[PDB]
Amino acid sequence: LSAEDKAAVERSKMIDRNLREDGEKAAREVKLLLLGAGESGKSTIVKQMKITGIVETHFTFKDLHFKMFDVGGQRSERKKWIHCFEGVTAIIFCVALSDYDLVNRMHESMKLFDSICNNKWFTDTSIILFLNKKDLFEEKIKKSPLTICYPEYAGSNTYEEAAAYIQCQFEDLNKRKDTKEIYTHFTCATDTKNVQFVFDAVTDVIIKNNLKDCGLF
Amino acid sequence: IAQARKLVEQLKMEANIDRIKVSKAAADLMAYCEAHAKEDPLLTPVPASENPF
Amino acid sequence: SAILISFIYSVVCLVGLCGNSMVIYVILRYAKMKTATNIYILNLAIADELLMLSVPFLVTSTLLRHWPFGALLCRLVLSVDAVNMFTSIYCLTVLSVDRYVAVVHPIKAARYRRPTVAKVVNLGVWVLSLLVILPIVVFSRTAACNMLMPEPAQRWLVGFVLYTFLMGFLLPVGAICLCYVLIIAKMRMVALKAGWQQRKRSERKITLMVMMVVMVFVICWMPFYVVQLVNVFAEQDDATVSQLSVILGYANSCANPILYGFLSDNFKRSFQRILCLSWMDNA
Amino acid sequence: VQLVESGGGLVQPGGSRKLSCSASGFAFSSFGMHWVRQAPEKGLEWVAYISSGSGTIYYADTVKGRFTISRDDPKNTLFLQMTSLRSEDTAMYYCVRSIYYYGSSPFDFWGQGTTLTVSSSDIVMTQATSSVPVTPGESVSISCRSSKSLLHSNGNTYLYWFLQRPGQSPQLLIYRMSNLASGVPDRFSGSGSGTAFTLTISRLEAEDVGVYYCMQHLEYPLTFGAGTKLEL
Amino acid sequence: DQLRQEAEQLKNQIRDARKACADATLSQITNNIDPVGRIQMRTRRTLRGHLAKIYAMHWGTDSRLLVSASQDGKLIIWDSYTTNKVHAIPLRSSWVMTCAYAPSGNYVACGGLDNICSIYNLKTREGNVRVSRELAGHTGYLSCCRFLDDNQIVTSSGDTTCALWDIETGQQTTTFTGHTGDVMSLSLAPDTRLFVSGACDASAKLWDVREGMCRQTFTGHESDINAICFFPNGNAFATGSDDATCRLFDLRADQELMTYSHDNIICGITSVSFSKSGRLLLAGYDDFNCNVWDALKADRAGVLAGHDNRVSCLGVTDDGMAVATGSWDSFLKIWN
Repeated sequence: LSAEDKAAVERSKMIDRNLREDGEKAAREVKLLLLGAGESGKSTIVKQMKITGIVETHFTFKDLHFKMFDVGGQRSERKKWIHCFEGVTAIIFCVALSDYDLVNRMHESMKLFDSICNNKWFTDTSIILFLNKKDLFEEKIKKSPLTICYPEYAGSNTYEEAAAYIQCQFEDLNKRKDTKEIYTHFTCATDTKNVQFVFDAVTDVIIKNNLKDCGLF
Repeated sequence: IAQARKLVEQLKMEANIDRIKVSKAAADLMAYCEAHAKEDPLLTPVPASENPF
Repeated sequence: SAILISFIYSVVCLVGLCGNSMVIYVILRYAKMKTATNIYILNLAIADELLMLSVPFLVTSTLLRHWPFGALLCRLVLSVDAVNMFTSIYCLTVLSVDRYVAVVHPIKAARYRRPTVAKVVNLGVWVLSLLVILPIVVFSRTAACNMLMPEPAQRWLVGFVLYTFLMGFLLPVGAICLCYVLIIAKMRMVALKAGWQQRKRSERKITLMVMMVVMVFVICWMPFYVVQLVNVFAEQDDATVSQLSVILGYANSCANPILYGFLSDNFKRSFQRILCLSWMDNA
Repeated sequence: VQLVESGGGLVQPGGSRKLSCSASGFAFSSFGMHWVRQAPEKGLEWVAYISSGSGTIYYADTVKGRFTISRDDPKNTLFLQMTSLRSEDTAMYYCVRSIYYYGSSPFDFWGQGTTLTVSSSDIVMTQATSSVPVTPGESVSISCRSSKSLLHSNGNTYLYWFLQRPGQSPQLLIYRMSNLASGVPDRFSGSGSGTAFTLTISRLEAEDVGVYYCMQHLEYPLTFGAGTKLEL
Repeated sequence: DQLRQEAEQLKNQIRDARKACADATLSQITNNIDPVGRIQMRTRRTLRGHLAKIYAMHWGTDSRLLVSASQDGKLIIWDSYTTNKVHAIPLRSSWVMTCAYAPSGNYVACGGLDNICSIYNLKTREGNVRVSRELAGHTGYLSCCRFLDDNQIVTSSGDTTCALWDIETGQQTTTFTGHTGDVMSLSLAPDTRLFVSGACDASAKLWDVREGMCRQTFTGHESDINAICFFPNGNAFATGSDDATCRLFDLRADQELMTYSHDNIICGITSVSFSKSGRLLLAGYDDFNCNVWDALKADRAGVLAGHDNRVSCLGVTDDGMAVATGSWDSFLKIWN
């Protein structure tokens, strides 16, 4: 029934094997997606670790390779290049604690966060949330309370109160809090604190995914 | 003014063309559809001989 | 009592059948078996269906008290029972190992978690099952369809009642509580240090849904494998007792799809499919 | 491209000997490989076939047991091992290429081959002619006939036409009875069906004089003609 | 400054032009034709091997081979009569939204967010599939690349431009401008002379190649555009927008003829195609299924629901005996 169409099958029975071996190996190179306000903190958040259109990235940590596809520099519509990022493992969000007065900025970041955390392609997509430029926020409120940008706030115009206020005001926009989670952290590295937080959060998300790829929910 | 002269020249380069009515175009379309309706393997399913799928 | 329990027997048999057959019909076409999961679930549903497709025979052996089917049948039915039971109890274990090596080894296990591995281990399961149950056919014949190995019958009888006890009750329970407890420890350890874990969340769910797939499997097959030892090391027995024990032993094989079936994402989706289809059909 | 062969020489009967192919210039790992053979003044005989992945091996009804084919993909090197030699195994051996996929061109690069000398249900393809005098400008048509239908039901015609000039090694000309290789002109062609096969030249010219051959790849083994010489 | 007035007067004149030539209402012409009937199709073949979404595909001129491009960094070639794999080409940028199969069968081409339509050679000694060229010059994201010969390709980019090129050199041999938004499509003609484009500005354009300048503009939508194809007679084409509507434009009357909609449809089109006789228009929606239409009566005649996710790509073959669909579920299909 077949003469030399039987060596054209020991070809398609090796091509598939090689595809698998090339698909059972992307996992260990996880895929993040940096974001940020207008030129706020997308500079050092990339170089936290030190190893053409859209930006790629690569940094290694305990046999885990992270690729941070920074996309905050592609001048097109928020949509036609965004569903190319579904299936991603997580999302990052870098915001400033004191730049709210410039132009305000906190409002723009809140609008962005709302447009993100309720997108059609980011329902089950978890989030991380950093809060950079903190040592300076200890002063901006010291002399200029946040009531400039949140007149409805009244309390200790200080770090351990105002900062927690902003944190709990940003950790509560998710219109659904059972499906996805939302983390928090601050940028005091010791040259290696934040990336550890990312490691922990990402392994937790990997778990929460496998525990649906195995029905154990 | 930066792009308000060549744009207008181009827009003028369009209006100056013959334009037939719609009925003749529809007729040509339906005629091309008829004269080839016999070799449309999807509009007229073929027997399982000339059907390598 | 015999008539009522025979009706109940038919009920149980047919409900199991429906369960572990609908499971196959779903996982075959609408779910599109690709990964090892769907390989193991199909094998398990098969085993369950076969173990369950032989109730009436023993239900008559309890009611008719004779074997109007022949000696060859008295061998084949019993052997088939044995092999279905054991392969089911081994498929549960291989599943409860497929998971430990999939949240705690989600990197290396890629080499293991493949379809070829699934198929070869399934074949090995059926092999081991046949090997451990052949001594039934080798010595079975109409008495009351039973086993009458040579003398001392007690030696052979209890020898076998302990060959099955171990290799169908202990190894699996010694590798299904463990591989269910090296999951919660992780899920806890790697929870506190995330930055969001208040009073534990999702552990209130994955500590309850885990101590439920280790309660039925150990409360159903225990009574049987303990009352056997009793009857064969104390010289006491009764009919309704063994009847209860048996109906339980064959009950675990009806509630499984409700655990390893409908609760799987693929199953949920592919079943919503036929659900809405029938809703459009008869409504 | 290159395909060199080594190992040939002179042995005593009964001994054993190895032959090695060395490739340079292609994806060895993606190519089947054969070992065709030729005697001093006779035709060609097939002897083996290894595939891509090494999970396929054939042999001739004459050699199973004492000839062992082997392949080392990293170092791009093929191997033949011989035990229990005889005098019917005195011949020249040729390392060859073969890739199979829709649109392929098997036997598209022959090597140069080694020489080995020593002291003292299969389809048949009938290549009758053994000499034909010609003069430039002459248009000829060579014949090859089979003992069975070569056309497989999938629409093809598994026949091949080869060539071999003196002091050289073969050079494919046609594959599947109609199709033409790459590296030759539109002077050559072929056609026929079911045990009738005619080759076709136009505007003859030197460098064409030699011994055209014939071959079928419908089912293993593989069988050759016997030499349709073409002299002036 | 004041020159914005002549623009409006010329627009009104062009409206009057392409309106005075309208007395037909095409649907009012075919009142006496016998309909197609009803069209059911069966999934003859299925093609697996992708591990993620696929974003486009293209058939070959022999009706038997085809090509696919996915996000797993792979470009695969299929023999659709045996579901076999001829070639699997690994990519450098996994953000892929285009692919092409050349007519001669020699070369293929990809393209994406990298702003480069890498061009690959299939028939090379050395037994492999090497990348012959990488063509740069854009500042957007390739949304479609289509050949003309083995040495002349055409690209359309999101930077509101299109381009004709030359491979052995690599330099834009032509540039096409006139858009006010992202271009997202392309279609070449059967005489490989004058192509057509359609952009997110709710507008399409009929170009020329030799000269370089636009020839006609086309409007009629109320939203953006996502797909476009011709009609065999190189005298019409069809646009598919995200407003759930698909439309037929002609090139001699400069107007639209029929509108293809139905109130029970809200989702957005992604791909469109015709048939060898131009009597049946295929359309791929985002409601996880596809559709089928009759290009002379506006009324559906079938459906091709066999997909568990979106339908991103689609394409009929030359001979006619088959059809195809690509889906985000990573399974290609072959109907007939």
